[PDB]
Amino acid sequence: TPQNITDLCNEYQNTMIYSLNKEIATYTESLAGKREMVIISFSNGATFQVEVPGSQHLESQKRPLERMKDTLRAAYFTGIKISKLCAWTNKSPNSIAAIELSN
Amino acid sequence: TPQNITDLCNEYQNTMIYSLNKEIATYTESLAGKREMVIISFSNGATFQVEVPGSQHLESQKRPLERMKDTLRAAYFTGIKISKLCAWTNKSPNSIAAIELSNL
Amino acid sequence: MTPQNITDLCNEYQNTMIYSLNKEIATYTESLAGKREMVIISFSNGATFQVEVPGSQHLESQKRPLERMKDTLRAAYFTGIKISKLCAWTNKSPNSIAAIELSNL
Amino acid sequence: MTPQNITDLCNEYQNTMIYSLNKEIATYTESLAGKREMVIISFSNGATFQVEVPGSQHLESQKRPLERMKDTLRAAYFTGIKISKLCAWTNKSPNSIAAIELSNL
Amino acid sequence: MTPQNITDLCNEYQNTMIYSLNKEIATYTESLAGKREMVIISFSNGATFQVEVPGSQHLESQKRPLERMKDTLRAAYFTGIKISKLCAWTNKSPNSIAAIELSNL
Amino acid sequence: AERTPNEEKKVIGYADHNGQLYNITSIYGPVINYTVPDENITINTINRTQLTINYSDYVREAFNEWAPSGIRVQQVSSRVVSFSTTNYADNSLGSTIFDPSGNSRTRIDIGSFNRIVMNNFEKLKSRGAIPANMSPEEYIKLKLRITIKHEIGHILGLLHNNEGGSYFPHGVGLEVARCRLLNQAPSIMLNGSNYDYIDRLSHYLERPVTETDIGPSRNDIEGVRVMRRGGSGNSFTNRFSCLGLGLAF
Ligand SMILES: [Zn+2]
Repeated sequence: TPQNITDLCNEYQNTMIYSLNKEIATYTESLAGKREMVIISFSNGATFQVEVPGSQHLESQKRPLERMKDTLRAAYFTGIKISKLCAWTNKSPNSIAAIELSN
Repeated sequence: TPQNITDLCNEYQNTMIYSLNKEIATYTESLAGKREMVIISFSNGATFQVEVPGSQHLESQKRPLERMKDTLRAAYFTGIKISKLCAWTNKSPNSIAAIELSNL
Repeated sequence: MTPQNITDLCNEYQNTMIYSLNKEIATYTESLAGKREMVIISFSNGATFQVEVPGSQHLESQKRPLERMKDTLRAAYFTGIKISKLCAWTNKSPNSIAAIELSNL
Repeated sequence: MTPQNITDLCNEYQNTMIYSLNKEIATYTESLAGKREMVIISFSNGATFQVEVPGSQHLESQKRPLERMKDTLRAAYFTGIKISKLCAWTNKSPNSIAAIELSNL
Repeated sequence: MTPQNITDLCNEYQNTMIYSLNKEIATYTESLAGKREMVIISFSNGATFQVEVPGSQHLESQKRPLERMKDTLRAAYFTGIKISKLCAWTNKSPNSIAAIELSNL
Repeated sequence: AERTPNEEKKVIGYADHNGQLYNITSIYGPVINYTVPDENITINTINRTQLTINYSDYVREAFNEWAPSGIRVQQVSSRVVSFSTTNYADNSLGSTIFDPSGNSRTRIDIGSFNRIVMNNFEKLKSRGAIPANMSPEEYIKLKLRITIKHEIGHILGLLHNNEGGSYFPHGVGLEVARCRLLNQAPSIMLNGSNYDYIDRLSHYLERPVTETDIGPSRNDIEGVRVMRRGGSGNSFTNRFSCLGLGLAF
């Protein structure tokens, strides 16, 4: 079992750790058909998505997708710094797999 | 896949972008039968809805409709500014498809 | 025609009325007791309202909105924000909430 | 017949009583352990209450209200809001919460 | 015998221990990645805890409590509140959370 | 305690002409150096009362009231913060000029006190906002500490509760450190034209008010923490001081 975001991220192919220590600059949310997704960007232009739920997702990922969207919205509203993101890099925008918040 | 709300809104017919940079002035929420919806307006009178769930919605849109209503309520309570809305114009009030919050 | 505001909405229903408060909720009561799973709110002028126990008077499409309304009232109570208007059924006691408007005037 | 307040509500049930507290929650305990999926709260004077583990004593209509009450108690703990009254079943140990009143008075 | 506090509760289970912390969470990690749908928290001294991936080791009655605990830890992290005690399984690495106690002044 | 209305917990900070909050750390330095002239203050009214007390001990004590904000000070014998007394007798007990250059000045009118300090003595007595026990002497000390603590708020970059969006000589008031979820006493930066702090404080305490009760509220303290780091008035970290609590909903 991983102990941290780096260990977790290393268990997956086509993922990378982004070390940010930045607040979310832009939060975008869509309910439009086939584009039910969240996009965030940071001040340096770096952009990430939480993917539209689909066949690439296990049933066990459906609630976590929703939890992540909740966490990102809260992070945006409170202006807290995001420490690290683990993201799939073979998606555009890069697709969030995990997040780390740190003091 | 779109990178921003303008890209997203351009993927759909019958939509328009409103750049508001204003907090929500009025938030209305109804549980009344057949009118289970949310309506928001801004200080200049611009008005938008999140639609009553119906046959025009995919099953994949049911949870997103609820999330958008959550997001609008949260924005209202906190007074954070709404940067842009993408809305369908063939509904009255205009119907929200996507929202952008920006703090720069 | 889709209504544009709470007054339009309230005018579509029999036995509803608009109540103007422009006040924060003074008292919030929440019950999980069997057959009384409801929320009651009151204002400093004594005006009292309920969100009804879910039942046969409710469409399936109202089940989640009932829970949403209870969430909204709790959040309003905790934050102390003013409630502008309630649309409520007058043939229930306490008057039963159909819609709420929050406004920063 | 519909209650107008927590006292009216509490009077409809056997083995319940109203506790007037006007105190913030001092301790919040939450468990996910099997067969002990519950919340326990206590006040500075040692008064302790539970939200019961869901079980056969609960109607299906009480399942979401149990979760709502636990949400409300957590929010109350975090915000330090004063709890005005609890309606509790006294035939449980700890006494079991049936309803809560929060009041600005 | 319903427990009255986190120590009584934790004593009902094998392979659990109480950690008395009185510290705020230093790091919060949340993952939606397949087969690793979990939350990890750590404290400044390096002590690390998880809420486990839901699985066959969990009762149906534990499924919603797992989500509630993840909500509670996220709230604790964002608010920077001190966590008083954790009840955790010691035969897991990171140690797996069974219960939490929050306590104030 | 009763529930303080949101409007009385609202804290407004001084922003410049481009929406950026003044940084009192940058303005005053890490330590706030201030001057206080030697005299004991000689206020007295006729109803005749008599009282004298050192200006230096009250600026001393008032500053310590605000110490939870993380500010640190040091009295410096005569761009430095200036305390003083005046004799305008002009229906205004205290007054402060906030100067971004660092030469902020606080004045305590002595003539105004002698005239209007007891104008609300027994409408406060009878409403029970102050104990019937207290003498005309200590109701004047109470008013003085409140006045000084309030003016310190201004030194530290705060404006009045109801001045969000209002324009001032060096910019505009912008709400800082909002927190509606945590109950607390009314702000000591209530606009005195619209509120009586003692009456509002008593209303909150549900009993008569003494001097161990007065002081900066929780939000007042968080407001100064914002003013100590400055930055954008639209920053969420600056606008909110307990929004994390929203996660518990
Ligand atoms: Zn002033």
